[PDB]
Formats: sequence, structure tokens, C-alpha cells
Amino acid sequence: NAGAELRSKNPLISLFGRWGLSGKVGIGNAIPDGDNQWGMFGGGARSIMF
Amino acid sequence: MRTLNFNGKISTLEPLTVTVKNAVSTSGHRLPRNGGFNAAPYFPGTSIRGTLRHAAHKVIVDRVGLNADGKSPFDLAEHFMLAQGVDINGEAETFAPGEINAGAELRSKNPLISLFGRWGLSGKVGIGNAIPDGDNQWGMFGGGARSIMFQRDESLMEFLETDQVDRLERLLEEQAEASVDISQIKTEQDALKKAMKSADKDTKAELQIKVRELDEKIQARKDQKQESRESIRRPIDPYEAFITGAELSHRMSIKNATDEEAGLFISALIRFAAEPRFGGHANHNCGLVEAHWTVTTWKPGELVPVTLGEIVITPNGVEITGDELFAMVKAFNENQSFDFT
Amino acid sequence: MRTLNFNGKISTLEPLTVTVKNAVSTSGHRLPRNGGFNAAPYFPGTSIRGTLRHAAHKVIVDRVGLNADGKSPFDLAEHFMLAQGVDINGEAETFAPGEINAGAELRSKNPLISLFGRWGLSGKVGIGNAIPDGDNQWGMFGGGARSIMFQRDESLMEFLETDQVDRLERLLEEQAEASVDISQIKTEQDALKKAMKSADKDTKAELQIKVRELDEKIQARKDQKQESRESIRRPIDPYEAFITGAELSHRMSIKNATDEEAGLFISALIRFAAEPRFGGHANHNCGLVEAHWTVTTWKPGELVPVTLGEIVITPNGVEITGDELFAMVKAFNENQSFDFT
Amino acid sequence: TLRHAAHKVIVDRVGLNADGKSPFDLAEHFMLAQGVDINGEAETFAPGEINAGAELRSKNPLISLFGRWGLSGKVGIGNAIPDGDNQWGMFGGGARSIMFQRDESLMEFLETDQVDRLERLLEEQAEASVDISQIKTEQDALKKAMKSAD
RNA sequence: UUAUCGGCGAGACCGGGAUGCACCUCCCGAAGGGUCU
DNA sequence: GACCCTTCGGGAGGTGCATCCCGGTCTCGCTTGGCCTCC
DNA sequence: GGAGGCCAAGATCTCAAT
Repeated sequence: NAGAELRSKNPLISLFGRWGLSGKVGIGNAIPDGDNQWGMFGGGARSIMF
Repeated sequence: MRTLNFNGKISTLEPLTVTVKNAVSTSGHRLPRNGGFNAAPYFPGTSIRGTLRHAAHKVIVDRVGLNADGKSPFDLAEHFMLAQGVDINGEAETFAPGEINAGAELRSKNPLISLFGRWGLSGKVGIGNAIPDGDNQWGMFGGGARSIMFQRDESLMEFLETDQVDRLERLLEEQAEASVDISQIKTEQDALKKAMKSADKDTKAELQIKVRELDEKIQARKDQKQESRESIRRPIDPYEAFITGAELSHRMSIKNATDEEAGLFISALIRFAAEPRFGGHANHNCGLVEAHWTVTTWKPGELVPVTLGEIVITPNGVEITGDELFAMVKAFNENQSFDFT
Repeated sequence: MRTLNFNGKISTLEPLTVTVKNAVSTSGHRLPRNGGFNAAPYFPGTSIRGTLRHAAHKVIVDRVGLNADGKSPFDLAEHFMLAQGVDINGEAETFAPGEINAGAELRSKNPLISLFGRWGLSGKVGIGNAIPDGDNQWGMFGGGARSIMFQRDESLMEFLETDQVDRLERLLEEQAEASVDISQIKTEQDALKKAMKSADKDTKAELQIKVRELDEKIQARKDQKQESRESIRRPIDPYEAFITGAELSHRMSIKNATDEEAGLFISALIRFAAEPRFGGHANHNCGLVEAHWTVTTWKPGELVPVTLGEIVITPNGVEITGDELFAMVKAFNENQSFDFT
Repeated sequence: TLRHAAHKVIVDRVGLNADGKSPFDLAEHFMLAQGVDINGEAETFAPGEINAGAELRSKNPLISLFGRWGLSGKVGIGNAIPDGDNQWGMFGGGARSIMFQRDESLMEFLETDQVDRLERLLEEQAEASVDISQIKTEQDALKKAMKSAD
């Protein structure tokens, strides 16, 4: 019976939560709509500047 | 007067479990094993026999008729005799040994008591165990843990009034305290229990007495609690069951089955298909099965049996093939000389 | 009174996970497996039963109606009995001779207890497991790593006072030193813990005692840590869950369901559709599902079932089809003779 | 079991009389089945010889295979010795229940007087169980001190 | 092998209730470049 | 169309709680007289 | 009216237990 008061005082810890206090916010994974929407990027190579 | 052998398989749609008194131990719930502690489990033929016997009993109850109030003509004694096979009034026609054709009239007039029998009257129906086809077709199901609904879902606290909220707080504090005390008592109890392996028998007796008194202490401590004797939050121990999709081979037979008794048995199988549930833990829908049996008869003196047909029980219906099984069912449903009282 | 079989599937809109006590081990988090270690996991029917039972409890609470304050007329014992089937008052008796016929009235007055039973009253609702259609429909999700807030983002350093920056410096230093100490203790701990495979039976107790003492020393090392007890920076172990878009075959049933009981159950399904979340890990939005069930009935003695309708739960709404299901829900709603107290 | 099978073979072979009654009376039935002679009309061979009853063995194959009292049988049937070491187990078991405490739909069939009779039955069963448990407890207490008794 | 012959059998559902859950950014730096109609 | 050059590390948790009950069978391995109906 | 057939009666008590 302390959650209600605590959640009213602290909206952030109400939303996201802590150990023992459940968070109201659930944020799921992001799934691609189609296919072949992922690839290798970056890479490259360090080179002697001089 | 023919022998019908029902050779087939029982396919499992939901885990199949059963609690046999001699199979379960303090360590945990185990299925009855096919001989030994490390052998393959099986589903008891006793459970299948009881389920089919009660299905046949309900077939008979429906066939005799129900009055406008929905009451059957049978008193308590007839119901017990037809389903449990036990007589309470003591009026069962006891056959002294040596009687020629002992059950003749009773078998001719009461196909249910002819099929399944009682004390003093051998039943023609033998329903064997179900044996899995492969290995690792069983596992520990159930599990879980009961939980405070108000610690899990805080939105339930809004319904509770202040007095009940305080009652909840006292209940939880009491649960924690009792858990700690019982835990200490259990630690001492298991200390004596691990000392139980002492070679001296006298010590073992003394340890057993002390363990008994510690169990009494646990019960006393539980009684001292005022809010709730039992702890609400507790893990639930699993039960062993056959996995979903397990194939279990089954054998049933009727020895010297007339058309009427075979028809009653087939009607019992048909009615069983409406609720094809074996075993227990139905709260988790355990026990649903689908089965198919191939019916064969063997005339003594001949070298090969002949297949009469097949009974297939599926969630989509009951399939019965072969004109002989239909003839059996029609013979049962069209014989009006049955007296089940 | 007819049996209703709910045959259908559950489609996961988000990963579906559950932590069953026996299912997990020291290796990590795992779903309960249908058979053995290398078997196809399933979603327990116990969790589904609990979620639907609490949905039905909320249905009953809303139907009864709250007072002006927003409080419910039910006592704490009545909430506990409806939602979890727990008699904290210590009045439940399993084999009371006088309760032999009193079950019918209790069921007729209390649809929720009739559906979901208690200790001593069988529940008409059986809710089975959810078993995936395909293979490789599960995986390890949730793996992450808690970070130091002020090392990832240095712009938050300027918010802290000068005295608190030293607090964070002490936190980081103590984390480093305690982590190296605990890692050394662990690596020697596991080095001898690996010896469990081939060790003397007598030394096995000491090896258990040795590891326990090492655990005590680890706890003592953590205890002397001043600024924090547990290190902020740590990797988070993943949990096993069904993949997004997994198709799990699920089967539910109500045995001899009155129209009112079936209406209560369908209303529980309708209320569950507001938050169709099974299992755990509410953060990461795990557990969201989308299910459709086909309701069929089977009158005993018949050969083929009858389809009453389909219940479809989607994020866009709930669809109930068939005049029978609407009649059931109406029958539940229009009955004013229920006493849940 | 095999002697009964042979007796059934003989009964089938001989057939039934014109009236449909089996042509064996009680005496012949027990001679073929159990091997006893109930009326004392059986041949009593001299004890000295071994190859006795040649005519009887020629005429009655069942008595020749499975003997009678006074005539040794030619059929020896041995035990069925198991091959493995864990091929036996405690099967059966189970537990008889009450058909009305397990299935509640069966109570709808009972009338009021029958329901009252069932309630009386359950109460009597519980009372008798408790009383008999007390008596067995006292009996076991006697048994434990029986060895220490003079 | 100290003689002879003999199925131990029948009936029984062990079942009932229980959400295992709560919190956590895995991040950080790097020219792949040059010769020839 | 010839060839370099393949990285470092941090850090791994904490809790509860472990139930209650029934209900344990009946025969029999002998002979003879008393008595009920039967042919 | 034996003659078949059933049923009740007759003494006291039997230790071994993974």
C-alpha cells in the first residue's frame, strides 16, 4: 500500500521502476518490416597518415 | 461368444499424469514405472479401466432413462455396483464355489456387470497398461508458484479497505515469521534425518521419534498463526507426466464377448470420446487423448485372427469401421431384455 | 450443462517468457521443455490459467460494483478465495460428509469458484499448455549491460556537487577493487568446484562445505564495501523466450459448463484482451499475445462435435462469433442471483 | 493352463450329443481336468511295472500326455525363468474412490432419500475408520511390547 | 531322481487448488590507398 | 594486377516461500447330520 | 421314503518380513 503514494510522488520511478517496484512502461523490440534490411557497414582501415 | 482384442495406440494431446499411491514418494511425484526405479513409466491400466467403466455406467444410466426430474430409477446400491463394482446392502448374488454356470443369468441380464464384473463374478473386459513407444516421452510438468495477488498487481489494493489492508500487512508479517521458525525446525529435523542412516537401529528409532516430535512442533507453530495457517506464497512442486504427442501402445480384450456386451463396450468407447480425459491434474487440461484401436477376433482352433474393424477416437469425431462393430452396437441398442437392477 | 472445448492458437506480438522454478537451473534462464533438456519448450498452462483467473476475478469485482470511495464489498479472504483459491480463514474441508451435495448450490451461486475451483471443489476449467507449431521459435532475448550513468554521458557530471563527484570516484574505485577480489575468489571457487565430477564420496561433503565457505567470504567481501553493495556496471544475463510472431497451439476446455459459467469465462477472455499479456518481463513489453480459439461442444453419445463459434483476440479488437457464445455472455450478464461472498 | 487347453481341444473334437449336452459326465470331466477318479472306477495298475496303461494311453491321448492318479504323464512343463535382472515390478495398485465425490454430475441422478443415504454412508465410513484406527493403534502397542513381555 | 494326479482366483479412476515475478543503454577510436591512351 | 595488417576492457546481482487427506476387504481347500422337496 | 441336495456345526490358534 506504499506503491500508490510513492508512484504519485515520483512519476519517473513509477514509469520505469526499480528493484521490487514494477515499472508501468514496457518498450518492446523493433522488428524489420521486410527482408534484406540489414547489412555490414563501417569497416574500412586505419592507415599511416604520413 | 467371441474374443475381441483391441490392439491400438493412445496418442496424447495434453500431458498425461496420474498419482498412484505406491509410486509417489517424499522425494517427489513420479509416474508408475514398468518395473524398477529407472525403467520407463506407463499409464496404469487401472485408471483407463475405471474411466471406461464409469463411461459404460453413464451409458447404462442414459439408456435406462431419466424421469421428468432427471433422476435415475437406480438407487445408490445399483450405482455403486455398476460403477465401483461394490455392493453396500449385501444383496449381491454370492455364488458359492462349485456352482455350475455361476453368473449365467446375471451375465445374460446385466451386460455391464458381465463386462466389468464384481467380487465373485469375473469380468470379461481386461484393459491393460499403456506403454510409450520411445524414450524421454515423459517430463516434469506443472511447477509454478502461488503468489500474493496484491504484491504482484498493486492495482488490486485500491479495492481493499483500510482494515483489510492492515489485515494483509499482518498476514504477510506473520507468514514471514512462521516461515523462519518452521525453517529452523526443518533444519534440525533434516539434521536428525541425515543421522537416520546410522547403523544402530535403536538410534534410528530414537531419531524417528525426535523427527516425529519436530513435525508436531511444525504443526503447532502453524496453528499458532492467526491470519492464515498456510503460507500463501509457495513454489508448487511439479508432477511427472507423458509429454504432448506421446504415443502409448494399448491393449484391451473382451473374453467370450457376445454381441450385446461388445456393443456396450463400444458404446462406452463412443461416450468416452466426448470427454477423452485420463488421469488427473485436469486444472491444466492434462489427460486429453486420441486413440485408435484395431479390433480382431480369434476363433480357437484356427491359425490366424480376422480383423473386424477399427475404432478411431479423434477430436474431430469417432470413426468406427467394419460391419461387425456396427452389428455389435445395433445388437446392444436393440436388445430390450436387459435388467440392470 | 455442456462441455466446451476451446481449440485455437496463440500468436505472440512480442517475445513470450516465463520463469518456472524447476525449469531454470544454475546455467541460466530457460523455458520449461516439453520433454527433457533437448526438447521443444512450451508456455505453461499454469501461467495462462493464472492470468485468466485474475481476469475473471476483476470481471467479478467490476460486476459487483465499487462504492463511492472505490472500495470493494469483498473481504480480504473473499478476494484471496476468488483469485487464488486460498481459504485463509481455515474453513475448507476436503472430505466433509455434509458437503457431498452442497457443491451444486455453491457452484450455482459462485460462478468463479465453480469455473476455477479450490482445494476440495474441482474446477470446471482446464487450461492446457501452449506448444509452438514450428521449430526454432524460441531464442535468448533481453541480454544487455547496465552502464555507469556518468561515464556514458559526461554532461551529467556538471549537475553533481563537488562533494558528490568524490562519492562517484569512491564508488568506481571500490567497484574496481571489489570486482578484482571477487573475481579471484570466484576463479579459485570454480577451479575446485569443477572437481565435483571426479572426487571422493567422503570429500564431497567438504567440497560442499568448502564452496559454502567461499560463498561466505564473498558475502563478507561485499559487506565491507561502503559506497555500494553491488557493482553498478554489469552485464545482464539473457532470458529465453518465444520469438515475435511465434504460433503456439493452445487448447482450453470447460467441463459441463452452465451458460452462466461459460459467460463468465468468455467475459474473462474479453477482459483479458484489454491487456493480452502472459508471462513475465513486463519491461521490454514481453508477453503480448494475439489468440483465436474455436469453441466446439460434444454431446456424449454423439459421434461428431458441434462448432459453436470462434473467439478472436487481436490488438484491433475482440471478435465473438456464433449465436451460442453471445447467448452465453448474455446469460452471465443478466443473472442477478450470484453470491460471491 | 495347457491342460485346460488340451481338455478344451478334446471337448471340441468330441462335440456335443444330439440334445446338445456334453457327452462327459462329472466323473469323466474330473478325470480329464484334474486327473482324480471320484467314483473309484479307474483301473488300478500294479505298482511294479512302469510301462502300464498302454491301452489307456493309446485310447485317451489327454490322459497319456497329462497323467491321472496312477498313470504318469508324458508332458513335462517347466518354469518360465526370467532372463534379465530387473524384469519384475509392483504393478496394479490404484485406489478405489467414491463415484459421487469424483463426478458431481452423478449427484443430479440421485433422489433426496438416496442423497441422504449416501451422506449417512460417508459419515459411518469415517466414524468406523477412526474407531478401527484406534483399535489397531492399541493392538500395535501391544505388539511392540510383546517381544519385551515375559 | 525313493514314483505317478492338481492354473490359486475374483472386484476397485487415488483426485482436488496455485500467474514465479521485479530493476538494468554494452559503449568507445580508426581516409584501405597507389601505377599504367 | 603486385602488398600491407586484423586491437584494447570493464563488469556479472540481490528474495520470497515449500500445503492440507482419505482409507487398507471378503475365501478356501472337511465330514456329517438335519431338513427340504423330489422322483 | 429313500433320495438327492443344500446349509450349519464342530477344539483352538498360526511370526518370517526391503
